[PDB]
Amino acid sequence: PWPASLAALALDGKLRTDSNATAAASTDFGNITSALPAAVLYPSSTADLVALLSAANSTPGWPYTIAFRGRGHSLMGQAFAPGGVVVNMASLGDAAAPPRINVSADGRYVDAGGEQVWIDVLRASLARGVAPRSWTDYLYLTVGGTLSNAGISGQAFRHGPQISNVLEMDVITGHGEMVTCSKQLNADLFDAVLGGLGQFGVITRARIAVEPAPARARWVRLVYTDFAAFSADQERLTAPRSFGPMSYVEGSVFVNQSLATDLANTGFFTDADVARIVALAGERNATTVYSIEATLNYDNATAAAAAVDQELASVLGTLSYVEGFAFQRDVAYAAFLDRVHGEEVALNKLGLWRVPHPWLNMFVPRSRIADFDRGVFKGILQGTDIVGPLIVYPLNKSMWDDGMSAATPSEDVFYAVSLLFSSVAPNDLARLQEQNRRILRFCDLAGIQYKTYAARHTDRSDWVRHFGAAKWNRFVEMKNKYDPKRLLSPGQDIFN
Ligand SMILES: *Cc1cc2c(cc1C)nc1c(=O)[nH]c(=O)nc-1n2C[C@H](O)[C@H](O)[C@H](O)COP(=O)(O)OP(=O)(O)OC[C@H]1O[C@@H](n2cnc3c(N)ncnc32)[C@H](O)[C@@H]1O
Ligand SMILES: *[C@@H]1O[C@H](CO)[C@@H](O[C@@H]2O[C@H](CO)[C@@H](O)[C@H](O)[C@H]2NC(C)=O)[C@H](O)[C@H]1NC(C)=O
Ligand SMILES: *[C@@H]1O[C@H](CO)[C@@H](O[C@@H]2O[C@H](CO)[C@@H](O)[C@H](O)[C@H]2NC(C)=O)[C@H](O)[C@H]1NC(C)=O
Ligand SMILES: *[C@@H]1O[C@H](CO)[C@@H](O[C@H]2O[C@H](CO)[C@@H](O)[C@H](O)[C@H]2NC(C)=O)[C@H](O)[C@H]1NC(C)=O
Ligand SMILES: O=C(NCc1ccccc1)Nc1ccnc(Cl)c1
Ligand SMILES: *[C@@H]1O[C@H](CO)[C@@H](O)[C@H](O)[C@H]1NC(C)=O
Ligand SMILES: *[C@@H]1O[C@H](CO)[C@@H](O)[C@H](O)[C@H]1NC(C)=O
Repeated sequence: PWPASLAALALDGKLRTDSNATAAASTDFGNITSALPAAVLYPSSTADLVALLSAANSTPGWPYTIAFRGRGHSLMGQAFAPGGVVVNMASLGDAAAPPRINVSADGRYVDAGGEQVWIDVLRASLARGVAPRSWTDYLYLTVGGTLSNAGISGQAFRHGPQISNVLEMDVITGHGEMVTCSKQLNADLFDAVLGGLGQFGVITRARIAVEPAPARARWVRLVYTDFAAFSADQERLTAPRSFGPMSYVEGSVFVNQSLATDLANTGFFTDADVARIVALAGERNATTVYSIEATLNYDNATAAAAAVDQELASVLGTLSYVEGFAFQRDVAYAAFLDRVHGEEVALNKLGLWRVPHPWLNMFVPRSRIADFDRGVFKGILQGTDIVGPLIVYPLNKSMWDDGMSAATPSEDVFYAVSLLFSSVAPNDLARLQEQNRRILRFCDLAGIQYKTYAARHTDRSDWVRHFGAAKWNRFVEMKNKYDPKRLLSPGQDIFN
């Protein structure tokens, strides 16, 4: 027997089973794994979400797991619902009204539907002279999707990840109950969902903190051949003083074998800059080159430009990058934030976007980053042609709420390490997948206590180690409270 509200979804054509629908919801950005769902739900309102979830909760024996597809940027099927129901979240935003993104009247925050993509949140915020303070490097991800992970970029060191910049949320638990939560109301759900990997319920609305939107960003890259100086400077730039003037701090690693190509692919360096850096590398006989990428946000004020030069000159004076290897660009704030979009378009038309992405994303404690550099950047990755950026930058644990579901290393400072390998060559995927296992194995043997990010584990012991025994028990307690039937986001392979 089908509940009335559930059948209604079928009648209205919102609950589809056609091969076209199931196929679209069976693959993701990873392009590595696939799983066809039994049906796809195209909700037009959050009421449709309650119907499905309420049905599953009241219907004994309900065999359909449910996933919430944001934009499917998951790497290993975390958004799939094998033989179940995949909710096409984007459908919640088809209606030209009511709006799915509303900047508060006081301009202190912006309400965004969970299905909304950050690029749109940005545009709707800029319209009101404000903007979220913590981003992701790529803006075509959903609010609910990044919040179910953490949401990190070069601003997280001072504003924390996106999950640390949410005032409250509307969540529909695995029981089918609509619940508004925050640090004051239903905090137990609020904390569980943030970094919760879609295990406790679906986020239909997230209240995102905003700050006055800067007009431009002074964009700089500093080059190093010495990892010690590179990491020391990234830490100096992101160390609590209150923080330094930098609005964003990230870093890149360039292996010597493909130095010129990767430097050119940054879209930042000119061929003249590339030549200088390649020469520098040879002079120092470096097998790896490092680049700090940082920005200084600022407004159109008449003195802004001059003030920026002085602030930047001052900050750079505290650093140790190779003399004369500071490279500057100055762009509109939005242009910087959406800087990766241009890369996607190019790669896609070139047929290099819709390919396997055996990406390795992890958090490495500061005390072992130098060891990671030696074993990975100067070790495992040496002797290979790298297509895709190798991103490395420090984060401050103080800006992360351990009470939430997201797991992080125990040290005060840890690095986000993102090796965005693209299986561009024919069937080069197997090598890359093996390489990532080798990197993780290297870390396990060196005793490096890392945390993976946006990655799913297929073994319970791994998820327990990921969260930590105590934090795991907490995760289970919340799972038993918000999704006892273990139906939500089975693709994470935590309870499925
Ligand atoms: C493809 C990609 C991803 C990416 C990135 C660049 C690219 C090209 N750059 C990132 C960055 O700089 N920083 C960062 O923190 N993440 C970055 N990502 C990774 C991205 O955060 C994850 O892919 C994330 O999953 C969000 O992507 P998306 O919005 O597309 O979500 P999904 O893949 O479809 O789903 C992820 C899991 O979350 C659950 N889910 C999704 N929406 C909801 C809601 N609204 N409520 C509760 N759960 C939700 C799914 O069920 C799934 O388990
Ligand atoms: C954005 O603000 C609008 C107010 O204009 C909200 O619209 C209301 O939404 C509820 C439920 O979603 C409806 O019952 C009302 O009829 C809507 N009123 C209007 C004016 O259309 C909308 O919910 C808000 N969305 C966000 C971002 O939370
Ligand atoms: C960095 O990689 C370059 C290759 O791009 C190495 O240079 C090559 O060295 C071999 C051995 O002498 C020559 O046969 C090639 O012609 C060189 N490539 C060119 C044309 O530049 C370089 O040795 C590597 N540096 C380090 C420290 O590993
Ligand atoms: C330039 O850098 C390379 C790589 O770091 C140095 O390493 C080479 O010499 C080492 C000493 O015998 C060998 O153990 C390495 O295998 C060899 N590099 C490889 C893998 O070919 C090299 O000594 C440096 N140049 C010098 C001598 O200053
Ligand atoms: O994709 C990222 N940057 C995309 C990018 C940045 C700069 C140049 C080119 C691509 N970063 C990132 C971080 C954490 N998790 C994931 Cl899955 C990805
Ligand atoms: C990977 O992408 C290609 C090209 O779109 C597609 O043909 C293939 O089915 C995808 N495989 C997976 C596992 O998604
Ligand atoms: C910054 O200046 C540019 C050009 O003068 C203008 O288009 C933009 O709207 C300004 N930013 C603000 C305050 O919106």
